[PDB]
Amino acid sequence: AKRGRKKRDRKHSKANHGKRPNA
Amino acid sequence: PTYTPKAGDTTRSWYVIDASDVVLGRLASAAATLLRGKHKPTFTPNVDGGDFVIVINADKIAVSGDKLTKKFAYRHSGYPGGLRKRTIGELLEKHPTRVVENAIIGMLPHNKLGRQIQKKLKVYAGPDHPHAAQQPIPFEIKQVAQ
Amino acid sequence: TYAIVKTGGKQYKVAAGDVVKVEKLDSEPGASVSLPVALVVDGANVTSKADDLAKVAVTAEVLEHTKGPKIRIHKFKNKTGYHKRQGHRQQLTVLKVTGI
Amino acid sequence: AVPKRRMSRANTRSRRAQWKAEAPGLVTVSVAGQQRKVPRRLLKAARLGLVDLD
Amino acid sequence: ARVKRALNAQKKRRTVLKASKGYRGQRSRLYRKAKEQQLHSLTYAYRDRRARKGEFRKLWISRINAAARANDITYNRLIQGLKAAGVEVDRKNLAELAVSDPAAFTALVDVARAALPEDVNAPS
RNA sequence: GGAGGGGAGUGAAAGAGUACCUGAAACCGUGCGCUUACAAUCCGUCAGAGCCCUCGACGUGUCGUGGGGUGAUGGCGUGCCU
RNA sequence: UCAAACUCCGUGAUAGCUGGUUCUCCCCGAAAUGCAUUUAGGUGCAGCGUCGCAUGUUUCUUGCCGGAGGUAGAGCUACUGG
RNA sequence: GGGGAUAAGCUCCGUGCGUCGAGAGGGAAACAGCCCAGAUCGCCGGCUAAGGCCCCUAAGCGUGUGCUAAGUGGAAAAGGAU
RNA sequence: UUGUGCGCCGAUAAUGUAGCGGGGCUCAAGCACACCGCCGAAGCCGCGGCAGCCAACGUGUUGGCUGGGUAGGGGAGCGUCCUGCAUCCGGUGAAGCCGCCGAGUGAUCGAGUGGUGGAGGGUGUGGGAGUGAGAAUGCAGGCAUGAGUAGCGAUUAGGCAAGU
Repeated sequence: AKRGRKKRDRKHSKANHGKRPNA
Repeated sequence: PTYTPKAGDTTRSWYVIDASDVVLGRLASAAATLLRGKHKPTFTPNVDGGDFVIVINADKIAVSGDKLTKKFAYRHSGYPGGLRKRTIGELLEKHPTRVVENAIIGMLPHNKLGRQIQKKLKVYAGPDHPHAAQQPIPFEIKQVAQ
Repeated sequence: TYAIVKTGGKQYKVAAGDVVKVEKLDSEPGASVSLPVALVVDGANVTSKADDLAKVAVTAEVLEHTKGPKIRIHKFKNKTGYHKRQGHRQQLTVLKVTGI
Repeated sequence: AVPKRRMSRANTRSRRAQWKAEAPGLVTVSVAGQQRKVPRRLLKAARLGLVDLD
Repeated sequence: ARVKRALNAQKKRRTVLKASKGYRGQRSRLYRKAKEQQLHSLTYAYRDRRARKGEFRKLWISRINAAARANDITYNRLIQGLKAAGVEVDRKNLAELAVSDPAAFTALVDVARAALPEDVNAPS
């Protein structure tokens, strides 16, 4: 829950440009 | 090659700052700059060569927002349920020096050199200090245009 | 009293007698060589403009050609089987500033 | 139980240096005109002629 | 025909264990443990050879900037000014000046002050 | 007490003594120099203070196109193989 | 030690299985897809690699001309169904 | 795009699309596949990308005009509200 | 009443703040739009050394392009032993071992010198290999950590004087 969401929301940073691996 | 300060090289100075309604962050950044030594051209990170700092009227520090009473300093003994917290107002009315200290200590390296720097930080809740026989230089926090 | 020489795609602060190591120039041990300049200082004032700086040039004497320190390389990556050994000494040419 | 690692040189020699010995605190005795050194525990028994002095 | 292997191994053992006099423990006595650390060591040396450039340059910049700010100019505008003025001195040597002779550095500061644009935040 | 050893000897050599050609490493210790008891360390590497040894040009001690041992402190850094 | 002892021999049994396989540099450099398979964790051929010879730009890229498509979309008194 | 609940760091196909595999270095707080960029060796040389310039962390408590009062920034729905 | 830009509540889990990376920040160090500079990588450039493919020329010079790399293919080499052949050193001290000073792009090298030690070795060209070990819950011998720790083998029980 928390852990997956924080992963999938850290991806919306600026140095990643909206995407990360394994979400 | 490049210059590296030897032993008989350092020249010290005792600066003194007013905390008369200065902003805590400005004050603390300035003190960190001075202590670490980013204002002299002899700077080297392996050496401590900054300047002693004396803070006064530290009970006059005034912050923004609701940080006086919505902000919570924390600690932890290490025991279970030994997390205990305090506001900033309670902590001023208990002992004001600690607020400004910890604020600055978080603006320094937390290494051996940082511990050896904190020695060079003196803070006093009132306007006074016993360190007049060094004739402390008043520092006025300024911003350089460009 | 001093000056700042350009060479080797690099810069070096100098004055007469100050021995220096640089890249491999093309001359014999004992010969002389001139060089361009970026800055010059006569006491307190400065020469900082390109026309004066081209009009000034520093002269140096080649003491000896030389070899720098031995440099070991063992490139390596894990779970792979990739080692790669290699070595290096860089050729040098010691200069001695005669005058300016 | 059983250890898990090969406990180092530093730690090993360090603790090993606690297994030491102290010397008894010695004291003179005038054993029949001449002198010998003996603990204080046995002083009277030496002066009375029981301690085997070699 | 039978070839004992002693010499042909002793050679590299001697090499490595000569090159690990200063290491601390089984990294200083034993071939199978010092070999590994030699891998890591030479590698870290390589990496540091590539990066001490940035280290020193960082240092030089901190010195320059503090010197300038005590003469009341920022680093960025100093370098804008010297670029404009075509001055050639590099940062190693600006730092050396800052240490030894602050007067000359103040003169260069003044040159840049003179040669900067008037309205630095202009749209040009 | 004896084992064992120190002198005196033999011998070209006893760093050939019947545990004996040479006599490595692990390993076990004794001395000499540096360092280490407010500190979080895949144990190293890059910069480097300080001290000690050394070669050389000089001068009553002194920097150097030096070199070597230790190395406070800072940055970087997630063992080897399958 | 017994759902068929022990020893020698056949015998260095055999394993689509696990592990292991030692000095250096130089150049180029993948694949994890297809059909079959008592077959799916293996293998054969094709695929992608390199080496040598042969054929010399035939490959690739961009522009312009020529060609079939029934995808998105939209449409339905233009068919089948709601 | 299918299966699934139009869920899965799920599973199965496409793609002169990519990277990892076999690919280091910088940024992402740490982080094989994300963004930048494809490492012949050296230099105590310079300019840049992505990203970022209060201190820790090198670089701007930068300029100008407006919004924010929520520590929003620095997780979130249906819906509610001068 | 419409559409907008930031905002409020809804909001809510278990070792310890803990959904800015931290201090701290609205006297923005936060969001937006324009502007100015700068830092920043093993990228590009700059000075140098090596190398592969091609090309031009002259009796091997230069230049352009190139040089991450696992499975893997190809090419060129060091080292060890025994030997055919020719020569060199060796009880006026070889090897082997411990070294110091130095070298090579690397495997490695010292016909460069010291200590120990006591009889075989080196060189160039060819030949042939039991030809290079860090891992196989690998074999043989030796030695460590655990450790100067656990134990010292019953439920009968030893003692004092004298003795050599």
